[PDB]
Amino acid sequence: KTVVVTTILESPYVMMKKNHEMLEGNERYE
Amino acid sequence: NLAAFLTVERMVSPIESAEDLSKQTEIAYGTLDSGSTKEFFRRSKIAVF
Amino acid sequence: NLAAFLPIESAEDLSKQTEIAYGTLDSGSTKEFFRRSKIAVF
Amino acid sequence: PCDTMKVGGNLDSKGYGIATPKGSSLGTPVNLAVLKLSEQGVLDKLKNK
Amino acid sequence: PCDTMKVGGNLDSKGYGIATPKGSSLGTPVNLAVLKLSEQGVLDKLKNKWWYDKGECTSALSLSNVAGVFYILVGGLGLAMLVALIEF
Amino acid sequence: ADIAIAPLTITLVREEVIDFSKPFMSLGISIMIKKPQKSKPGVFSFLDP
Amino acid sequence: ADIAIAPLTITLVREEVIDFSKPFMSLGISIMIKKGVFSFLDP
Repeated sequence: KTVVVTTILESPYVMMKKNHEMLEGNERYE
Repeated sequence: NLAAFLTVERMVSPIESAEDLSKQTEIAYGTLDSGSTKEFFRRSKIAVF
Repeated sequence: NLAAFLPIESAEDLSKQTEIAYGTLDSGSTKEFFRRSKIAVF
Repeated sequence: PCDTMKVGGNLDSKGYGIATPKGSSLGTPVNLAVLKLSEQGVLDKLKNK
Repeated sequence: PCDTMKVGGNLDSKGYGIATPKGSSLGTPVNLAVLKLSEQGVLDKLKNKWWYDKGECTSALSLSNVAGVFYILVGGLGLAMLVALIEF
Repeated sequence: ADIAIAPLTITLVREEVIDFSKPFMSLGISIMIKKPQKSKPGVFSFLDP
Repeated sequence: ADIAIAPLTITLVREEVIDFSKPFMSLGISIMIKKGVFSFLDP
């Protein structure tokens, strides 16, 4: 049921949040 | 610059915007009766559409 | 003259210019598309 | 007679798509045919012509 | 920093497409999800938010194209008044 | 019938019942109005330069 | 993995091995390159 989602950091499609050190789970990606 | 124009004046005409169409009820607009266009408008939820 | 006052422009102009260097990502649809192409410019 | 004009931009984006009934054997190969024509540039030539 | 530009037009036309392995249970529903989002206009909203919202980047002549001649004129009128007052 | 090589438009509803292919041409809704009507310059157009 | 919600581009070769969806955004290849007051005296 849970999906294994593949991605790459190709902005603006995928890029890490600022101060993501305090983000946990999928929230560290924006 | 007057020399540059001449032609520009001879051919001056404007345009419109879909927003300007929605605002004007005097101008009438329609679509094909059975088409993806009519269904897309019918199923839409955007303000203009 | 006041009255008169008042680079590459396409892919073909790029192919003609060998001075300018152009490249792509190593592994992607772009490199494969160029490699499998059969048009003269590509 | 060139007595009408297109105004503004496109409200929504879509594409024309060949169709086939559910379970047709033609569905699988028509996708590949379309992609092969697109890559070869036949569709561009037809559009220009 | 907006240090670059796009030139000419598109060599080929294509589209980004979600992918799934052969026989996936997700493949059938993702198509319907994409079509529903397209009809609702969600993809366009996301596009505007992530592209336009990040934006940091004949006709007559305008006072700007000729302002220099006006500057010289006023400066000259001033120099003239100064010369006259000096002589007086 | 068995196939439609036509200017048929893709959409969610039709896919639920039939299988489409990858689009062979892209498009978008647009507005059609009477052509222009190039206007005359204008008394006092000698100031436009 | 099981899915790719990514900026993945559709092509004939990848379809032969995996199943794509309807494109969620359109694109095309393109080229990227590097980008007075007293002007009445210019003529």
